[PDB]
Amino acid sequence: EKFLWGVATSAYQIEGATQEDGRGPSIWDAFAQRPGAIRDGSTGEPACDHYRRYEEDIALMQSLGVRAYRFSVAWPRILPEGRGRINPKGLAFYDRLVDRLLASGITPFLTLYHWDLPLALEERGGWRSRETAFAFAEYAEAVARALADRVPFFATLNEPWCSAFLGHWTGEHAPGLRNLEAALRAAHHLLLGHGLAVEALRAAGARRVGIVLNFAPAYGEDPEAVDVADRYHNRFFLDPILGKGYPESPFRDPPPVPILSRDLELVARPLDFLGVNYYAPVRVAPGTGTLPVRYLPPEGPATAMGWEVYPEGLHHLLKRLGREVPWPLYVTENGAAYPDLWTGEAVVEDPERVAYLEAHVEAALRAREEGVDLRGYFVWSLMDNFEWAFGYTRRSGLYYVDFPSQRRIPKRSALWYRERIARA
Ligand SMILES: [Cl-]
Repeated sequence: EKFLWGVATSAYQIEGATQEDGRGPSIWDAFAQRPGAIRDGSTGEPACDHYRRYEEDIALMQSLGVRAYRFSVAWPRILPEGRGRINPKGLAFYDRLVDRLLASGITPFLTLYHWDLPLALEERGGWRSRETAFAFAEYAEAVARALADRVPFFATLNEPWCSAFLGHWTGEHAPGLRNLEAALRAAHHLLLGHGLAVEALRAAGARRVGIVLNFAPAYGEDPEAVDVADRYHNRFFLDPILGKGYPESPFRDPPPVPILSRDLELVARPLDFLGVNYYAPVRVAPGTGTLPVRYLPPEGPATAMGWEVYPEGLHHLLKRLGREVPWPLYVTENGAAYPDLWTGEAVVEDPERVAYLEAHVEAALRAREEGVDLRGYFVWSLMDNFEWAFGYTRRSGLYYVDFPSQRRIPKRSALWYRERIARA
């Protein structure tokens, strides 16, 4: 089988067209309207204008020799109120995107939920409400019904840890809640929606179904604080998915999780793959409160995000997961933000991104050459885009995007990756 060399994006981060063609607003449209939620005061509009420029963007993928494209479908384009009414212009756009990928030799790799919950559902309680899980499954169904003839890979959710905890506890992500019980309700309904979606997907013909999780491996001098960090970030969604139930709580005095009877059996549905998102480890020490850990400074070289560059961390992570996960792994995101500047040249010099990607590729391939069933590697991202709370200030792309003209300019890392893929 062909190992999948890919690149990854998400709908709200690149599309624009936020109020075109019947698109309903999402929780990110509203969150971005709040003063100080986005550091540069920016919004999803108009991201990279990908909704009009997707031909051009696929041609960029072709010119790197990439063989797979990981993207998300915007739920609010498909069902503008989240449930019930279906907007055919929505499915028409993704239908045409899929045809073009196939005509260009590219394997579609589809994410159903990448954070853009329809605002209509959030105003009925969003992921805190059990009904949102059933709305998710109905959405998943309508997508596979239209797309599964040509899209081999569907992932239900992208990083539900961010959606639960950054979305409902630290309030850093949309909606923007700060309540641990709202977060645990959200974690449980994201998982319940995952399981219900799996059944809808298969019933509608999806061939490979999985999920994409974020791993931030924890290191430090005290094993106990390491284990608390690992339970909170690395096992809280994986263990349920694996059918081991939730891990022992990392929280002091947690509130109840609205686990209903049979929910855990629904959540632990057989999958065809696990998507691994990795960027950095975290160094921890013993800390005090609700979550009794303290997060320490990066040891040595760090990206613009202040995230430690530690390629060995990906290798170790893949070995550990290789023993524990009974499905093949895909690294569905890996990449780095550095402050790229462009002043007219035909290429944007990003030697730190080149260094970052080369070392991480060598790590992942090493895990595979030691017998991890690793079947693909995707760079976040194809191009510079809207980076959530960071707006346009953190550039992660293989292509530089000059946002005023939408011109795409290749960086050194694009040329590095093209040659990388070729040397297969
Ligand atoms: Cl996650």
